[PDB]
Amino acid sequence: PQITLWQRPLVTIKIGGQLKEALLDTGADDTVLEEMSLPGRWKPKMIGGIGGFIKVRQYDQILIEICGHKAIGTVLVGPTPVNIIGRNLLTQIGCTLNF
Amino acid sequence: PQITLWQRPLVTIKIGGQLKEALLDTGADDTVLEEMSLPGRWKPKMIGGIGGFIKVRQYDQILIEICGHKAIGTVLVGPTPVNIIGRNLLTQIGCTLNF
Ligand SMILES: COC(=O)N[C@H](C(=O)N[C@@H](Cc1ccccc1)[C@@H](O)CN(Cc1ccc(-c2ccccn2)cc1)NC(=O)[C@@H](NC(=O)OC)C(C)(C)C)C(C)(C)C
Repeated sequence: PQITLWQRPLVTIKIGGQLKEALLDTGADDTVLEEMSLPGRWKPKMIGGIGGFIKVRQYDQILIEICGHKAIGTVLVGPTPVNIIGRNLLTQIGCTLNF
Repeated sequence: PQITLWQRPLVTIKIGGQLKEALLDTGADDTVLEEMSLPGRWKPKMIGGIGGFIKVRQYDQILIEICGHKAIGTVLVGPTPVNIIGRNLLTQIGCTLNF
């Protein structure tokens, strides 16, 4: 699909058997989700944004369906104000910027 | 141009007679730049991100040339770790997301 930016580029995703809406974020190296429940193990990690740094849980090889496209990658979970789909996953679903 | 996301989508921009590199950021409602010198008046404003919030100067009707395309909009200036080109400007240069 082609998406214009007059509004937030929100997409529906399916992860850990649950449905959520997430922002397609070209300015995000990583994918960050708000507190939700995920199976398996993780490693502590910290990441930075505007405003400072937040502490997250890191989960590798996680399946995610973004607007019907599957992808497996690292997903971070924590105190983010909004669910974010980062470049690590955008590349897998063939997402591109155009102008 | 079309742009893949294997790398951070950086572009050269011309603003306030100066050259900068900036990130095309679909996850940004606003355009925010590192401390720089701009002419005119502004106002104090606050904006939020992943680690919290930063205070910035707001400038309306600022001319920016992004990868050779011209746009006039609000540009914020302050303590951001990286120059960000937000949707308020992305829409003006006809930038889309595709997959
Ligand atoms: C290498 O660092 C990163 O990749 N930081 C990524 C990040 O923060 N990206 C920012 C741009 C950025 C990159 C590198 C260093 C610092 C900042 C954006 O791509 C995505 N983003 C993600 C984001 C979106 C909403 C919010 C938010 C926060 C508090 C309250 C409401 N919304 C926070 C972060 N947006 C914002 O912070 C924007 N906020 C915004 O549009 O607010 C509506 C700004 C910019 C205009 C301030 C993540 C932490 C998400 C991975």
